Amino acid sequence: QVQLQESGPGLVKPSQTLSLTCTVSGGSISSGGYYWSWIRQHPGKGLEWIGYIYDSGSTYYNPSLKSRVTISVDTSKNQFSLKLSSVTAADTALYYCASLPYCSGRICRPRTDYWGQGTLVTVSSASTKGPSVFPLAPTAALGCLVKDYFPEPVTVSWNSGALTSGVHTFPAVLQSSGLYSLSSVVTVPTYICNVNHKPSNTKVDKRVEP
Amino acid sequence: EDPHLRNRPGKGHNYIDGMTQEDATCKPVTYAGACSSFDVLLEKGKFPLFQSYAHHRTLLEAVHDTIIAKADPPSCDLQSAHGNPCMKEKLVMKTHCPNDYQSAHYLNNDGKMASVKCPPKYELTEDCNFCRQMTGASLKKGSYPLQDLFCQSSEDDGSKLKTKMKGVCEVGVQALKKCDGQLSTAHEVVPFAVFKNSKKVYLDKLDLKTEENLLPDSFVCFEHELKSFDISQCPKIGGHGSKKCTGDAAFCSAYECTAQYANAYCSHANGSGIVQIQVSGVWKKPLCVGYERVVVKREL
Amino acid sequence: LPVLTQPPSSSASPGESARLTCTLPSDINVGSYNIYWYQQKPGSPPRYLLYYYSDSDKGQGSGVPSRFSGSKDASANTGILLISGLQSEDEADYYCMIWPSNAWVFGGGTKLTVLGQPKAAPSVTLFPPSSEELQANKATLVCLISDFYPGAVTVAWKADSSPVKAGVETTTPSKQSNNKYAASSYLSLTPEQWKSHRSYSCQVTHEGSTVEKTVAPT
Repeated sequence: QVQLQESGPGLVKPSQTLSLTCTVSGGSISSGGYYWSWIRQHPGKGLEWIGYIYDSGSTYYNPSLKSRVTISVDTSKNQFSLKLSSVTAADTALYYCASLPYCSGRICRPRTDYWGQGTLVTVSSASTKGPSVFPLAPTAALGCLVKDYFPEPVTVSWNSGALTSGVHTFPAVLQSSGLYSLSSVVTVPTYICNVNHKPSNTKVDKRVEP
Repeated sequence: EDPHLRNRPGKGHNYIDGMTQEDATCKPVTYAGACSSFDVLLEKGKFPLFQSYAHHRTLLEAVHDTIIAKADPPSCDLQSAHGNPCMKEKLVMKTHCPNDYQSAHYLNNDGKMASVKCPPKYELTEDCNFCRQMTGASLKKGSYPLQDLFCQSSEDDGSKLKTKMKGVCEVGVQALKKCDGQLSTAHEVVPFAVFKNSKKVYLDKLDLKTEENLLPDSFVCFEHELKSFDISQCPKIGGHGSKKCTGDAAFCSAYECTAQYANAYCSHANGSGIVQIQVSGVWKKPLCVGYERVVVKREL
Repeated sequence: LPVLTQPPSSSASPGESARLTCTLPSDINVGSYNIYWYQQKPGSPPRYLLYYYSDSDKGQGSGVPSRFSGSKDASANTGILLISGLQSEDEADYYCMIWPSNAWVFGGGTKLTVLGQPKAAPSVTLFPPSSEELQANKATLVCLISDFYPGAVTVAWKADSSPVKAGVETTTPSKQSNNKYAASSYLSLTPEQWKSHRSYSCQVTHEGSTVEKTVAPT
């Protein structure tokens, strides 16, 4: 029905300003009486509301963050955006945009909750670095090795998404160098893995042959 | 409008600030759902003036459309041992409150909305003058309307209008004149109105007139189990709009009617229109008109 | 601003019922609010389960089984999530939420463990270095460990029969949506160390048992 999609840098330097955008499709942020929100979650920890807009006309913020946070709206593009100033290592988190229901008398608006997938933001003064991709050659096992990138995350699809069954992209290792690696494998009877590291605008397609 | 009483003029917001747990069904009121600040107004028998003008605004609707201002403070701590500024005004009103309400609201002597409020887990007593521990499993989420009234926007200046009642020494909190003699006292149902830059004006008689018109609040629209539809999306004749509409003959005299292709149907709302009231010989356009049962003292 | 306290963890067995609490601070009252509950499984956003105001004012999330229900305890000032007929798929984090005027307030969340789940030995696949990585003067052995329970393993690497400790990088186990765990181990070698040995082995020990996989330059 409604879909939400976060966009943003993945890496910001300490004391700088984090900027993120949420694009809404399937419904209008400008009418209906729905609340459009930013919520963050540091990995392995809780949820913290940041702020929301009601339709596109009023804005309210978490009081402990209000002095660092602005939310703005672009009704023409059906987008809303977040600005978080003076960032610290404590702001590293997964940032979701979301619309959650308010209810009464069995009526909920919206009738179900909508969440984007979240965008990961790492606060660090280290520079971006894109991975090197190597193929993991061969029912049988098959994969792709994505080595030594920063910051997280990397996405791996297979055959531009045509192959999704039997796919497993492993959680990344943090190595002593400070850079990450991961592998994606697919169990199978042409195969290409599509690796994307948005913080470095590195797209690589890797054909992995017998 | 028999089936469209929940299709509200204006925004249709029937909540009171600080009590927002009913917003799904009250902000706005519409065809589906229960709203404790609004449904009591349509119980037949009760609120007969509002039911005669049910396509005009409620007090809470008028407040949220910025027609009526909120009193300061917006709510009176009923239980407070130190008293509260609503107490005098409330005590001269004979009111009946159903159980399970934490709040009740009224148009005060200044023409602003005030409210009496109990602490959480407490309800208003049946005369709405005290708070007691709640009798049920839960409180209602909204506020009980203590007066039978309806409202509308108006720019008609009422700065010169004051209460005139023959042989009345006091009505409500208003001392019309000091009476040296023996007075009688009664709870009487008294009509009143509030105007731009006026206080509450009590009247001996309620005389009203309505001019029907073709303005947006004079229609109700629904998708063509009803779903309401915002008429501002409908193009005017010769104009542009974001959706396609059709409706009755009144609607199509002003809006472009597309019949087959229409997303919605718009009906003229029975009884809507510009209301005026005769006050001491002169017709004026009030912001709100109502009845309330108050102590009246009269010369004997 | 108000703090909603949830116990950090809870646990129960299949078919039992889990009772999760959300305690409001003493200055506000649970009777005043809709209580919303959210479930979060690994790799997904939280999901709305249900809301509860009173026995006559409450609702279930679309697709949320009836065995999740809410209630309130006025004396303890708590909102309660009751999960009856507990199933393995219910292992998750659960957050309570209230919506005072102009704010969303989330509880700290409760980690619910479903007890008695069966032991699952890990699947292990080991990849040798690719010829392209070697051409770039590097060598990485990739040992992938999946779908085990409980989530603890130990990895040891062998060159021929000799243990190798330098150059090993091993993740901590990561819980998946299916309640099982995944891990991986990377052994960095020189191209010439890889070629000069008969074979290398990844051996994963899980609950006393060991799964070895071996690769060789061929």
